[PDB]
Amino acid sequence: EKRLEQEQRRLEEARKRQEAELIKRQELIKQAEEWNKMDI
Amino acid sequence: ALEDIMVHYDGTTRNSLGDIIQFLYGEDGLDGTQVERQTIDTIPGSDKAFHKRYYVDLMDEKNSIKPDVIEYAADILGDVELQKELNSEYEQLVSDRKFLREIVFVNGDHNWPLPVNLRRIIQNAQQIFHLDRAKASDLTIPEIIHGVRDLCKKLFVLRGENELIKEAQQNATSLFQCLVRARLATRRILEEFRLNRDAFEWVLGTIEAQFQRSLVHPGEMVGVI
Amino acid sequence: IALDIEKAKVIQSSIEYTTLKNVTSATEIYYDPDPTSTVIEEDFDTVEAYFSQSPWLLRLELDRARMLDKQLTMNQVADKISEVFSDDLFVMWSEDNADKLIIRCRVIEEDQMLKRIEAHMLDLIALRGIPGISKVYMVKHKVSVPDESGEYKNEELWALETDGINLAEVMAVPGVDSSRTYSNSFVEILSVLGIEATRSSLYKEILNVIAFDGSYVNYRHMALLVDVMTSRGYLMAITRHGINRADTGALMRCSFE
Amino acid sequence: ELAILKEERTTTPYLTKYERARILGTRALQISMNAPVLVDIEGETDPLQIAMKELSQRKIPLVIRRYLPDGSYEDWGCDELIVD
Amino acid sequence: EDNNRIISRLWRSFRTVKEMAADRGYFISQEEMDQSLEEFRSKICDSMGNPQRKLMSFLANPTPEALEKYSDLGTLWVEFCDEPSVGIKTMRNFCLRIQEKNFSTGIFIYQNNITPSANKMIPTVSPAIIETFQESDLVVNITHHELVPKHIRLSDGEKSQLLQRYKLKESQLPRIQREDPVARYLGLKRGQVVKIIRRSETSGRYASYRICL
DNA sequence: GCGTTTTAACCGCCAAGG
DNA sequence: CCTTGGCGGTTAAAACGC
Repeated sequence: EKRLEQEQRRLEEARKRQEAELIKRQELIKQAEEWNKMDI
Repeated sequence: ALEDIMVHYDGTTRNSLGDIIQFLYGEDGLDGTQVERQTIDTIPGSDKAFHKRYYVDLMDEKNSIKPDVIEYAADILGDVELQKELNSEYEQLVSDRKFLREIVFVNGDHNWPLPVNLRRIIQNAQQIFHLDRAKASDLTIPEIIHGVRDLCKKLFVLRGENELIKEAQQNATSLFQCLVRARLATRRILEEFRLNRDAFEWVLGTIEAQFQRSLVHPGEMVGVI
Repeated sequence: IALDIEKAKVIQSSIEYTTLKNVTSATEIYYDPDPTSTVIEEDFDTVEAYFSQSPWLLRLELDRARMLDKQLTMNQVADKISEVFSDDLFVMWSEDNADKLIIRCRVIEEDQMLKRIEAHMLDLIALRGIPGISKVYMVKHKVSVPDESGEYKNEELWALETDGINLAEVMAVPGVDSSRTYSNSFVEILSVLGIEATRSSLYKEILNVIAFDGSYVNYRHMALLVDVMTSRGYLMAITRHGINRADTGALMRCSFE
Repeated sequence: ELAILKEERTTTPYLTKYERARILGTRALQISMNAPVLVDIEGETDPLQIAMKELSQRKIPLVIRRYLPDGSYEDWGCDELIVD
Repeated sequence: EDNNRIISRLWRSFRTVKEMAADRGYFISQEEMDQSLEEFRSKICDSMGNPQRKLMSFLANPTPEALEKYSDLGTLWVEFCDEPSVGIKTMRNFCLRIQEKNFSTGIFIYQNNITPSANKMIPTVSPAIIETFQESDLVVNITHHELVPKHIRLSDGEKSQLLQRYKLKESQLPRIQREDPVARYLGLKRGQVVKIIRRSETSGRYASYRICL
């Protein structure tokens, strides 16, 4: 059970990191879409 | 084309310009005359056979070490720290099986030339120490585990405390360590070979010495060979 | 696809190079001044049914047997000709139910020009398949794969072996395991997959040559040889043009050749 | 500068077969040229045999200098190299 | 029909480019990595199904791990070119776009071929780096081949540690060409070292090093 | 004299033969 | 393998419309 708890903690940490990186990524996606619209 | 290539004192294989051809001769640093066809025992067989051969359970009585082969069979069942050690050994064995079966030898071939013949060493020990008879061994499980674990760290191909040197040294003996751990498992030692203590230290010392003797000698003109 | 013969045959047909010359049985040139009719009575029915520029008629008869064998369509051949020649040639093709599969063409002193165009047509009209792959064979391979119980059991699978090499194009064909396509010409392997793949392929070829007659040579020797041949980033041939083009001493180099 | 300190010597601690052969040859030649012998000779007369007897007892007064590819070297005494 | 196969090949090239950008250290969202073919047709293909290469251009920034390990990793701009043949004008305007938006690295994927004049102005785009790939050779990801081991670019500190450990000079390492397909996949610049961990039948695992040219 | 275009010398790339 | 001659081509510049 101790091992399972540690595994769950690490999984939650990884999930938080992925969420933060996705939040950062969406800004770049928006900028790219705006610039591609500008080129058109 | 290959005349000016020679094994140097740091293990690398270089030409006359000093350019590196290989970072370790033969990728293991061994001599061509000091290898023999051996079978790695963790590769073949079904999962059930592997589990039956290598797993040791100290909680279930009928899935434990037989009591007639060990003197201390009374105070073994129910121990949890020794079970932790056995579980670590079995996890190492499973990792070795996965590494050999999924990366190195995908087609499952298990007969490969490797240094120091282990079968010959074991039967020499059995003949030397008269390991016949139904006598019970006095070799405790922690001694087996720690002895094999320490042996797998004294197979020096490269000397030095550098971190990159340590990584190369660990890489150079992966297959051989897999072989050694496949042969010198706890269940196999206690049941199949029935070694006692003195035979066990003799086997460990002999393995280490023969491995040291099987390395390549600096100054080999391996290109011409 | 590996375990199904029908899909494997489909892939084999899709890969093999096939040109118009492969299926063409004979070619002919006729004089016919009426674009809306013809002089030949045999082809008169088909052309009149179709109808319901230069007078020089260029026709050619396709072998029905091989045309069927290559699984081709007269419409496909006509479309290929139209694509390669745009609208410079008016093309009519007989139906599949005709006694002889024929296709007619017309240009929209030209006899020599027509002959040259016919030669070009027989030359470089590509119907389908990867260029450079002359022949393809179906081969059964025995592979040992762990079972659901961990036991190793033999297994038979279908694979293709070709004549001629085009690694980059064949690797891109859908239905092909692009992560395992292999070639016996390591120059192309170097041009496609890099230098480490070239090292592995070179070792495999050398071992194949040595071990054919049952002989055995230790691994480290061939490893040293193929590490020498590929240590400069490119294939260094074992000749004077490979060895003598190094930075080694002049006295050492002059002793060879 | 080029010499490597005794504490940081990283070459093998064993006498390679080439080093053994060269050491035996040099010692045999020196004995044949009336060099002092550092071991007691029972009844031996062959210089090579005397050299082998000296080597077995770690009494050869020679030093091996192992040249690394970059030009640096390690000095090992024949009395501290392990011989099989 | 042929439109379907063209779209499929374009989708495969897009997936390969995204994988390459991920390998070089930049961050690509997991949802974008698994962006399937039907979604690609929905987003790119028009009413007649024709694709626009201009809608596939994207941007990426290095992950914190890659940024920490490699301090020279900037922003990456990947653009597909509509023109089947690229000339001096198109390369010049791409260079202008890179310079005005101060991108560290720009990848320019063309369709058929690139004129030599356009090749001439690639080295003069400093300090930004412009790398060009053809569409045909990106359909298959070569680094997923069986024969191709894993190449990892070494940082400057690791390269220094390597040269000190072996007491080497840069000319004494095994070499890898700059036009080598894996070298172009990793965007190797002259003087950089890749570590290759390789299967070995004598020791299991063997790590080799090569230096670019 | 601004927007545009043609031939032009010029340029490099490539195939063939010694 | 190398030189050789030639091929092709793009891009530029002189010239045009207008």
